This record gives sequence, C-alpha cells and structure tokens, in this order.
Amino acid sequence: PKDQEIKKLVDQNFKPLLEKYDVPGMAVGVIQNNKKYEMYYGLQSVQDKKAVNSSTIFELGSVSKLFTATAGAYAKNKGKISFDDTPGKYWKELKNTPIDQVNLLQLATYTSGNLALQFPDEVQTDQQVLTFFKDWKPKNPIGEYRQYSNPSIGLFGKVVALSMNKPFDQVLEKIIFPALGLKHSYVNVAKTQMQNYAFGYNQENQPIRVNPGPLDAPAYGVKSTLPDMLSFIHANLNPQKYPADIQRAINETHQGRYQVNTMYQALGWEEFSYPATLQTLLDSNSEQIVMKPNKVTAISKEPSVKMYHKTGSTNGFGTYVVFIPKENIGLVMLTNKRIPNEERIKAAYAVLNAIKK
Repeated sequence: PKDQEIKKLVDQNFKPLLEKYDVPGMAVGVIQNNKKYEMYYGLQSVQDKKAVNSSTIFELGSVSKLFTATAGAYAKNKGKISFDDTPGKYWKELKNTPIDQVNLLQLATYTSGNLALQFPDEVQTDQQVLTFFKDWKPKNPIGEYRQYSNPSIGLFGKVVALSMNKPFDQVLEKIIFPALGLKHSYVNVAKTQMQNYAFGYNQENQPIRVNPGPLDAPAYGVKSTLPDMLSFIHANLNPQKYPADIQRAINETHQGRYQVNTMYQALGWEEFSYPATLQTLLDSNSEQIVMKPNKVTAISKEPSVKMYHKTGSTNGFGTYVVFIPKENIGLVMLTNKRIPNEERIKAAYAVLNAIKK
C-alpha cells in the first residue's frame, strides 16, 4: 500500500538509473512514518549470479565518515575527549608538534588549514603516517578554511580510538555498531560474510573492491547492508529511542559547526535549512565545495528546521543517505557501481518529496 506506492516511486526515480549507468546492483531503502521499506535490484555479483538482497554488504565510501563522527561524539559525551583537545594529548608522538595546535573538532570538520583530500601516494605504512603528521606545518589559519579531507577525519578517528583504548575497527564493531542496532556492518568484513560482500564494478564492469590505505577505516572503510543503514537512519530520526550515550552522540552529530554558503558543516553530516531547494543540495557536492579550500563563516543562528545528507563512493560503489527530522522521513541508496552524485541527490529529492505529508 504505502509499500506499493514507495516501490512505485523508487521504480520511477531510481530504477531508470540502472540502465542509464549500467549499474549491476542496487538497494534503496526508505523510512517514513516510522516504517522501513527495502527495495532491491540486480546482482551483487555478476560472475556468481547472486542477486542483491537484504544480506548484501556494500562499501559506503565517505558515508563511513558518519560513523567516525558518531564514534567521536560518543567518546566526547562519555568524557573520553573534549573537542577542544589537540591530537598530541592522545597520540603522544605528536605532542608539541604543529598539528598539535589543531583541535579535534577542527580535524573532524576539515579546518586544519593544510590537509588535502588524500594522503600523498607515498604515505602507506603506520610509520609513514605518523611521520606525515610529525612533519606537518600549517598553511592557512587554523579553523578558517574548509578542505574536505581523508587525512583530517582519519586523524580524528585515530585519536578517538586512542581515547577509548581500542583500535578504531573495534570501536565501531564492538561499541558503536551494536549501540545503533547494526548487525552486519564492518570495517573488516567477517570471514563468514564474504559470500554476502558485493563486488563493486568499474566502468568496464570489471569487479573490484576497496584497497587498503592510510587511515582508511575512519575515512572510507566501512561496509554495510541496507537494513543496517535504514537502522542508522532510524537512529538519526529518533535518537531519544536509544541509550543515553549513543543518543547524546547522535544528537551531537547534528549540531552545525560553521557555515559555507547554504551548507552547514555538522559532524560527518552536511546540514541545510529545511525546506531546501534541490539546487542547494546539489551545490553541496560542487567541485568548489568538495575539492578546494573554502572560507567558513561562524554560525550566528542555526536553522530551527533542518535536513542532512551525505554522499560517498569507493571506486566500485556509490552511497547516498538523507533524512529530515521534521517530516520523519529518510532514504538510503547503495549501488555496486558509481553513479553521478547529482543523480543520487535528484532521485532522492523526488522520492522524498512525493512521500511528504
């Protein structure tokens, strides 16, 4: 009923992308009015003729950053860290180095003022990563400029892990994932679940999966299922229904920290005044916003009514997650091939618009 109507909306707005971009497989979830709806298309593995289904595990890419943010907020609300702390309080070899002038909130929200999108090619081992951060020097004034960055939020996740005395994979797999009711989400996919891990596909439909990299886990290294991600949206829409420490942490991730044009940077999540135009949501993934440094403006008044989203990709996968508290709706799309972010944003906008009360 609503089942049929939503499936119809998804068939009209997401299904055509499968042909347009030759996508072998897709899971789209919608949560609305307190009910979850799971829609699956295609194959998780072309060679094995395995269909995408409720157990299929996808690479979330940068949507991993949401879990990193949630982990840090959890740490902070437990008094394990303060966001005014610097990384050398926790990772002692960086004590009294220049990166130790940048605080944990600034690493989380990409404002160190000299951290690019990726580590250089040459930084691969734990030691080379430690060395990179020892040798780091400032460029822009700390806190002034947003530059979307894996090394920035990776360094944040690493110190969060230190503050909890667990490697970061265990922070998520042992504490945060279960706290959010997630059952099949992973930093390292369990042995007994490899049969469920999709292959991703490149534009020649060669099957691929994410390779290891420096501080990968906190930046882009989580994998999950459609039901788990719909649980995660449910948690974002209803933090009050969770235990205090995870509840506090979820609420903390929604707090906007500074503004760039019409986007507010929260923890991991991007935040907008709601109702938001499509163009506002598209502009959030502009080359200028994603690839270049941008001067931030301090928030004077946060919007009283908001919505949040996050895009992510690995070479073989696309993810998009969106929720609007006031409408009590959300959506997740997972694909095992990249499709343009703007198509993900537009498709979701149409479906959410159609189901608003």
